[PDB]
Amino acid sequence: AGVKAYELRTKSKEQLASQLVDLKKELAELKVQKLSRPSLPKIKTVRKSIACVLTVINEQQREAVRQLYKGKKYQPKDLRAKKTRALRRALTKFEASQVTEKQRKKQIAFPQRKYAIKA
Amino acid sequence: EKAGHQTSAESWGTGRAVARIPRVGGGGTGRSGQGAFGNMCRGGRMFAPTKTWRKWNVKVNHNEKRYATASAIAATAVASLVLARGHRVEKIPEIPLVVSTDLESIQKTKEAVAALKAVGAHSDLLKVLKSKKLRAGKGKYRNRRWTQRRGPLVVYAEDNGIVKALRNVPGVETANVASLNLLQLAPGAHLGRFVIWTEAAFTKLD
Amino acid sequence: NRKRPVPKGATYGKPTNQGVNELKYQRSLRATAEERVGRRAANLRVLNSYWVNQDSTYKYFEVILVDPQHKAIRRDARYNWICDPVHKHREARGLTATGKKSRGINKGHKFNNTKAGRRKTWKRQNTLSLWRYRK
Amino acid sequence: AISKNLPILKNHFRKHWQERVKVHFDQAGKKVSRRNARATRAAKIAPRPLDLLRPVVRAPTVKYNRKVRAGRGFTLAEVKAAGLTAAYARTIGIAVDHRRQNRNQEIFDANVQRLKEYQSKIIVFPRNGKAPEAEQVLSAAATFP
Amino acid sequence: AKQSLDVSSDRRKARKAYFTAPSSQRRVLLSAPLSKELRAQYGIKALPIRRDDEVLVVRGSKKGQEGKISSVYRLKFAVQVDKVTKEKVNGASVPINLHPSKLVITKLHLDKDRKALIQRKGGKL
Amino acid sequence: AAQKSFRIKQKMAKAKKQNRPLPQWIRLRTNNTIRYNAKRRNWRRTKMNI
RNA sequence: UCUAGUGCAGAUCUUGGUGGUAGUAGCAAAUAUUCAAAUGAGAACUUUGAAGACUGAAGUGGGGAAAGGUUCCACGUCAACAGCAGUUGGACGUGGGUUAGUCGAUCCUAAGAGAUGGGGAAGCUCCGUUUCAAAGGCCUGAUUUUAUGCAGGCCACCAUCGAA
RNA sequence: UUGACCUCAAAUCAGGUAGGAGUACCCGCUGAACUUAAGCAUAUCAAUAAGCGGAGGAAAAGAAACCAACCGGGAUUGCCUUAGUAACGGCGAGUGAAGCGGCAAAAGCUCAAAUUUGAAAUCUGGUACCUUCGGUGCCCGAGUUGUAAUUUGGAGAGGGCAACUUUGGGGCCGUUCCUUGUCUAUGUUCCUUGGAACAGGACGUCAUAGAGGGUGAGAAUCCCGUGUGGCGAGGAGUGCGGUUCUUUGUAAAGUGCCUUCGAAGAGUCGAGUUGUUUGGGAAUGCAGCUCUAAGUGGGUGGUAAAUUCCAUCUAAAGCUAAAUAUUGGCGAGAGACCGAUAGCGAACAAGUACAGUGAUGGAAAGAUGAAAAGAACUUUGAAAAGAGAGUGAAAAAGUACGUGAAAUU
RNA sequence: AAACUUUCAACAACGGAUCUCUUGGUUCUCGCAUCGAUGAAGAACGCAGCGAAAUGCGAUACGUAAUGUGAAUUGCAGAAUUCCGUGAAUCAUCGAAUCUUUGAACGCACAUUGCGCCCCUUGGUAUUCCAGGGGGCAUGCCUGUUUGAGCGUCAUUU
Ligand SMILES: [Mg+2]
Ligand SMILES: [Mg+2]
Ligand SMILES: [Mg+2]
Ligand SMILES: [Mg+2]
Ligand SMILES: [Mg+2]
Ligand SMILES: [Mg+2]
Ligand SMILES: [Mg+2]
Ligand SMILES: [Mg+2]
Ligand SMILES: [Mg+2]
Ligand SMILES: [Mg+2]
Ligand SMILES: [Mg+2]
Ligand SMILES: [Mg+2]
Ligand SMILES: [Mg+2]
Ligand SMILES: [Mg+2]
Ligand SMILES: [Mg+2]
Ligand SMILES: [Mg+2]
Ligand SMILES: [Mg+2]
Ligand SMILES: [Mg+2]
Ligand SMILES: [Mg+2]
Ligand SMILES: [Mg+2]
Ligand SMILES: [Mg+2]
Ligand SMILES: [Mg+2]
Ligand SMILES: [Mg+2]
Ligand SMILES: [Mg+2]
Ligand SMILES: [Mg+2]
Ligand SMILES: [Mg+2]
Ligand SMILES: [Mg+2]
Ligand SMILES: [Mg+2]
Ligand SMILES: [Mg+2]
Ligand SMILES: [Mg+2]
Repeated sequence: AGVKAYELRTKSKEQLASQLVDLKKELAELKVQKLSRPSLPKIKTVRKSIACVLTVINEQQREAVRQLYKGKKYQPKDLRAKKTRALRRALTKFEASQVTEKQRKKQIAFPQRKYAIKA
Repeated sequence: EKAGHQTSAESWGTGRAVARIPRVGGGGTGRSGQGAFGNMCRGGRMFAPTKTWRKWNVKVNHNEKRYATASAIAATAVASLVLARGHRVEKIPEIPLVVSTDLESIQKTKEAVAALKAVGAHSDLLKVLKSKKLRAGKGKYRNRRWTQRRGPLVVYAEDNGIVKALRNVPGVETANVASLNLLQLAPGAHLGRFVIWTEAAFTKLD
Repeated sequence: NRKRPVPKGATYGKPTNQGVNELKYQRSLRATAEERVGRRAANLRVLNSYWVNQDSTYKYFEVILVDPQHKAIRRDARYNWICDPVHKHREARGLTATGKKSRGINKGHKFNNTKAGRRKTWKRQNTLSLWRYRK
Repeated sequence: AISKNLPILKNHFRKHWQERVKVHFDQAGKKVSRRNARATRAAKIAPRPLDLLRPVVRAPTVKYNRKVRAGRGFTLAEVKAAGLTAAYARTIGIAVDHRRQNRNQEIFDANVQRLKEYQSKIIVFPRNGKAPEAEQVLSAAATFP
Repeated sequence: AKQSLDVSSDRRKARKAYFTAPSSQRRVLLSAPLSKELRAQYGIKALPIRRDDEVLVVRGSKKGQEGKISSVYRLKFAVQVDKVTKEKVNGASVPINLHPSKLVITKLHLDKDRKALIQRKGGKL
Repeated sequence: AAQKSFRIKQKMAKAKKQNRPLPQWIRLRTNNTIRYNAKRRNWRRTKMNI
């Protein structure tokens, strides 16, 4: 069974930390029983619930950092985009669409026209 | 190009009471000391490896192609040659078998098949249906699994549905008069395919 | 010149290749200057170079470089072609003025071997072209 | 190695030629690709004729001067005489060559008439509105052989 | 015949796609036809089979036998029905693995998703 | 050697954990072709060379 | 009818397998074994006891370095291995086991290796190790927005690695 | 004394950037020998392999200091050809292009050198705000040892006259492209054989679907699919197709006639010598050294030199798609290919086990049966096993498992 | 005459050929362009209820989140609320995260799981010592800032 992330995202940070320490206590109490019993698969659900809780906590923290750095240049290098090194070093579509006043005037004066040949 | 040569074999020469074929070096495997690089050797290089720059396609003179296609068309109007291909035209009244240009506008395989039954190709279709057999050799698992006879070749002037109506009927081929492939007209280099002409095609042939 | 880096002048071959001293390095001194400057500053792109002075031991060159990361060059359409990645280490491939000079890349009958690229023309006219229908 | 009466053969295969053998199996597929590319380009320039108007020009090399041939471009004087500028012509489907010169009045006037015919045969849609659908053809060369 | 250039008629590729299929595609591969009654009552010819369907065997040595599905053993491309078993020498009962192509569904296990699937496939309920 | 590096001890521990036969439920699995453990090492037959 | 990786007795041919030789050569260095009981299906060889012997302290003893890597110990146990045997085992299977402020490593420098600065070299990289360098950090406080700058003074080896 | 400038430094200064992998194809440097010459040294192998540096989806080249000698052509690349030709070559062995012509594909351009001088008009950065691949305002700064506008030789600029013509950016809905999902026919009717019908025969159906695969034996009609169309989802996008808002703009561009001008790249061109290279031949290119220009000039015009002409371009600065390549990567489709001693070394826990100090070397090994139904139970035996029994269509299928050859027994 | 040798056949052996299979290879064609200091490729060590490998992953460890489908997984055990549903699954998709020790590998070193310095915080009666936790400290080069150096150098001082 385990915990569901959609009912954890409604919780606060402290509630989640208490949940996490309780789950770790349960995991220790289960590891002391695993050596007595022949088999104990209940431990898997507790492990995955710990993972879900930590994922939710990470998300909650990262979104707050995103909102702190919202709308300003120089945000951190784990909240930026990863796309690729070369695509990150590539010219933007602004810098690549820049032209001189000489070429702008010629593009405006003599653009490629739409012509057809029947008459 | 790499095959039989991804090893560093060198001959032991004479004095070791073995043959002078080059051998794998090192030790500890089983391949150590085995023959290598030879066509007589297990794991070696086949004699005269096959190349892609073999000649695959052949020039045939245009006029010889056309001579042969004309001959294969003329052989269609010979009941002795069509029977000798096994085309089941004994009850067919006479050939060249010409039907109306109404056949070019047929859209449905059912109607197309019924027209051929009425005209007389019923047995030449049943032959194909009965002749499906598994190919014998290793072509089966080379996407050549099923063999069968061919039935008639329907020749049209313009396509208004007939090729799609006859696309799924086994054995039946369709052709336009302009192209008229020799591979269809004389399959296996045997003359006398059963050809059903439309009147427009029979007229455009001139 | 370029002394052949070979121990004690032994080349282990035929007399035509026994030369050690009189060899000349097909690339120019301007070129090997551009190389060293581009290795010292790999974040920049070499644009051109020019002689400024010389003596018996040394030749002195000034290399113009351009930072393709600076926004004054990222913008400024006249110079943002250097910021494309096909211009990384131009000097190392021979795309500068002296690089093309030394590659022999000019128009005309005097540059038939080196017009489109020497190795390209060699590979072209030492290639057997075979067609489906053999001509 | 030299033997009975046979011609002296000069077969140049003493290099590692098997490493460089291009067999053009790609002939058919590459034709298909060219046709698809022409189709895509035509659809992208959907009214336009896929080729620029090229001039009629006289071939060099006294072996070939008996034949007239298609050239590169319309020789700025020729277009000026045709009554339009080089920049506008380049946007209208007329190849211009700035480096060739007119030394022959017959070729000059033939090309000028070529340009007049082209200008009378084309319709140029305004830069503003309608785009009055116009049934592209795919060759100006076939229309002006 | 085929006309698309995205489709393959290679036996090798088809067999690899069959034997290395994931469980989500083995579900669709393991479809079964409906009886005449149900194909009339719903308008569906066949459906992917699941655990609580009632089924009738129409080929093999277990011809005529009815039962309730017990397992859809997708790994083996098989179906275990209860009341269809082999009795071993050691008094044990071992389920016989059937292919759903040789079955006929007589009573469907319905839920929101099967109903949606049927209305999607053009059914009437 | 008794006085040894942690690295060598670590690799030795991995080898001790690898020095196992097969589990026998792996032989009962659907479409199983593993009969025995072919990567089995013994200190007398083959040295690790680490 | 088309097509070719198309026909084996040889190549001290390749790979795999099998014979005769042949139950043959042989299983003989290191002084040496014997009796009983127990165990066990079964004992020349396992265990115990009794006896007889050897190594003979520059040992067949007790410990270690390198190397090995769990061979250590226990329990179970014999299909293979232990060139006879085997109930035994450095074998097989399952587990347990290595506790440091004081023992070593860690640190120092040795022969030497090797960055930096610089200089060579098309270049992979080479030289060189205090050098043709603007090559650092150590004591005490003063202030009491106050944390630690300025107040002072001092000092000039100039990386680092290198020994169980 | 204070404050500048210049040049050089330090900072865990604020922001960034380079390295390595891969390397089939691409740009370069470096660079053999085996071999051929029936010997061998030039030559050839080869401007190849190996070594080194450097890129992208292509790279490079590229808008003539070209080809030519024609009634002249007109960036570059590639194909057909030119051509095994002209030429090189112990003129031996051998090597060996280019112009024209036909085609694929086509696309052109921009800086320096000019006084904005009645107004550094230019730009990075920081900071506040905003509709954020960026904009506006402010503030330090760069910069006159020259940042913008203006022009690039095809031209063009400064004045003077005369009239005309044409324009920008956002939104919305579609279409284009990419990726993806889903829906879309017809027998499991009868008899025989068989363990199983997917076999044979009878009667039928669908077919723009009889491609392929699966299912207890050769299945269009049992399943997935196939074929034909439909209905969606998510993106990229300025390619165009319509609609809507902003009016850019007392701006810009184009065209005619007169007049005065018309800047055009230097340790470079070129020359001598050396070396290498080329078909390049009194020297094809490249590099080193030495010498070292001009402006009605300079280069080229395939025999060195002087003189007189002619033709053709405009170097020493620069950008640019397509046609072209691709034994690598990702994703697809095919084959008169191989079929487990074959085919990649590897159809399997294969670059694995294993060997070697190490660089490196490098295997063998696929198939029970439809289904484990993988032999309950009795008995002899210490046990392994055997004999029975039993499962199976078949144990002449018993995990030493399809068939089960020969040697050998 | 037997035994023994040889030859043939039947059955049984040895062995693994032949035959038939093929989730593999090889070649041709087509389309696309996407590694890395935002830490790549590679490596080591670990991770499952019962695994030694292969495959997958990284102390959130054969995986977490999200989305889609819509009831499995399977060798055994176990689990059930997860079944007319924010939901099974070794499922598919995948846009958010985690990603030990390393590695171009970046505090200095490395045949060491070695030795440091700075900031914040906690504790031990502690600016200094010990420890714990979190966060940092490479090199070259560019733009800029700040602090400076030099009779290189200008002016202006009284
Ligand atoms: Mg001998
Ligand atoms: Mg030198
Ligand atoms: Mg040599
Ligand atoms: Mg052969
Ligand atoms: Mg033989
Ligand atoms: Mg013979
Ligand atoms: Mg032999
Ligand atoms: Mg004996
Ligand atoms: Mg002896
Ligand atoms: Mg022991
Ligand atoms: Mg023994
Ligand atoms: Mg024994
Ligand atoms: Mg050194
Ligand atoms: Mg030390
Ligand atoms: Mg010591
Ligand atoms: Mg020779
Ligand atoms: Mg010879
Ligand atoms: Mg010789
Ligand atoms: Mg190479
Ligand atoms: Mg390019
Ligand atoms: Mg270029
Ligand atoms: Mg000829
Ligand atoms: Mg040559
Ligand atoms: Mg010379
Ligand atoms: Mg050379
Ligand atoms: Mg020369
Ligand atoms: Mg049988
Ligand atoms: Mg059998
Ligand atoms: Mg058998
Ligand atoms: Mg025999």
